Order: sequence, then C-alpha cells, then structure tokens
Amino acid sequence: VSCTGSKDCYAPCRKQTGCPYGKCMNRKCKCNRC
Repeated sequence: VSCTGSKDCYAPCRKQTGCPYGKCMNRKCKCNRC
C-alpha cells in the first residue's frame, strides 16, 4: 500500500530499504522490505 500523509516517512526509509514501496498502513507507518 502507498501512503502520502505524514512528515516524510517513505523517504527516511526508502534510503534504507530502497524501492518506493512501503508497508505503511493506517496511521501506523512502516516502510517496505526491499
């Protein structure tokens, strides 16, 4: 699932994980596992 409501989540993680994907669900963020 792709999110777009935070203070730069997928970013700080994308650096670590990579791919633009993420496991962020609900008001509970959680980048993906690339």
